[PDB]
Amino acid sequence: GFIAGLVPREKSMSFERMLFRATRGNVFLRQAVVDEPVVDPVSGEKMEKNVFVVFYSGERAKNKILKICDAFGANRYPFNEEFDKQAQAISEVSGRL
Amino acid sequence: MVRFIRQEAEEKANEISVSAEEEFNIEKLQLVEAEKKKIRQEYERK
Amino acid sequence: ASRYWVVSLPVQNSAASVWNRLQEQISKHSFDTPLYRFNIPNLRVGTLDSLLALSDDLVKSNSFVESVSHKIRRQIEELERVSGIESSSLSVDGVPVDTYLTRFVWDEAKYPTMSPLREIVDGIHTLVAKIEDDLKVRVAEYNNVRSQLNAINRKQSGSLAVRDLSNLVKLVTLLAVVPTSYVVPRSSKLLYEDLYTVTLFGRVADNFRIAAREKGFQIRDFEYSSEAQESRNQELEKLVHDQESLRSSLLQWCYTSYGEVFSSWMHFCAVRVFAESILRYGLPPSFLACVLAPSVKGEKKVRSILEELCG
Repeated sequence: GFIAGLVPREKSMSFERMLFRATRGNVFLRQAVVDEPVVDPVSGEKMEKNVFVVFYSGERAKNKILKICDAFGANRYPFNEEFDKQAQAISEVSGRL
Repeated sequence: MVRFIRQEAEEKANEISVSAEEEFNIEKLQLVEAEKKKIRQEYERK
Repeated sequence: ASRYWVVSLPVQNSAASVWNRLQEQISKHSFDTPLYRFNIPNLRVGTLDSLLALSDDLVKSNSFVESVSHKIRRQIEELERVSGIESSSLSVDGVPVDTYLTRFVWDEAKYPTMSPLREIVDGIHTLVAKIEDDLKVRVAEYNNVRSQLNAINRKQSGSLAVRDLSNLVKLVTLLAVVPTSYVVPRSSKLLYEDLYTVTLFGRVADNFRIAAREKGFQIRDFEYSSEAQESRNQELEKLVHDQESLRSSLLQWCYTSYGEVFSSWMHFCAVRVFAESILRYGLPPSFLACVLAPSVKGEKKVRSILEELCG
């Protein structure tokens, strides 16, 4: 399964603490640097939130991971299979903004 | 681990394929029994 | 009863230092811990769907365990005779509770499906659903007995407000006037004594009224006929029989249900431990954990031993 999303840098400990058994030791989330506060999807004031992509195994585990990512509120966008498509989408979003 | 689960899903697909093959073999046996019944039918008619 | 007291220890990192150390010669066992248990592997390796189902139904298993414990405790308390069961008397997995954890023979195809863990979760859910029928039957039997027992033998013993026909004297009426001369043959004394009788006769209603309720002592209410008192006694015998049934035979049934619920809770705990191990170790069924009931310092020692694999 795909667990593409985001995990805030400030809330990294909370994300790691929650659903620890769900990760099962074979799922690793590559959190973004988030040195500059990433603009929230709804908040223009922005916040120090990172982006992390994990691996989803199990339907209930994937649903819980998605719910936790949604509750996190970090700057999250769907991750395309090809990195080039994701980069093009990022460029288009930046231009539109 | 994860590769084991993926191989398990692939083996489940292969098992569905094998069950479909067995069901098709049983259906073919029933169909050729019906074909023998039909052959006996028009054979007795002839 | 006893809450779940099994540490989630994977096969690679068991309860003790070494995986085999959990079975015997454990660092926990150095503190006299009786921790010793094993798990019967499933036929095939469970899929991620099984782990997801276990994660989702952890709350459901907690609810089922709470229901089982509450039902067993209430059954033991109310009947007042089902508490006689013990760890060996309950015979979880055909063994005492300490040996029940060490006995994985109940993980066969009999109660569980013995299929991949996905089917095992469904089997455990079906077992819990079947166990709920035991609590329903116990509640129904308790209601029926309480209705029966309170129905009869709850009245008085005669010559009183209720059930005074049993102490009746059998022109005269059931009065039992508790704290008369006329043309009527008042020279008589009824045998309505537990109370006392007064001089009265049925030839004159005035004399009977004077001797029963006109003034002074009041006439006590009674069952219409002595046959009503006999029927009340028979119903009291039947109610005592029903209460004794609920307190002895239904109590034994409740003790058997409590043993079955303990076995089901042990099986569910084993399934949960297998899921936790699959999370913390290889997916195929493999466990080397142990289950016991030590003290708080014993739990601290177990945590010190198993800090290598902690949640």
